[PDB]
Amino acid sequence: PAIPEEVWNIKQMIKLTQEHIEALLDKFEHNPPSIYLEAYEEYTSKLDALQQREQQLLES
Repeated sequence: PAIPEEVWNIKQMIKLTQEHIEALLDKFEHNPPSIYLEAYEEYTSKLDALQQREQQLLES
């Protein structure tokens, strides 16, 4: 309708990504493995990707 359904779907992916990021952080503890830190960077990047796609859809 007025709001593209894709905005709502991105908002859902954003929340799943934040939850995933929180689960990642919930497994940090002294010298945490590079594989965790790299995943953290991957999902924060994915978060920035979703947010730009959303702000770009919001040219209403």
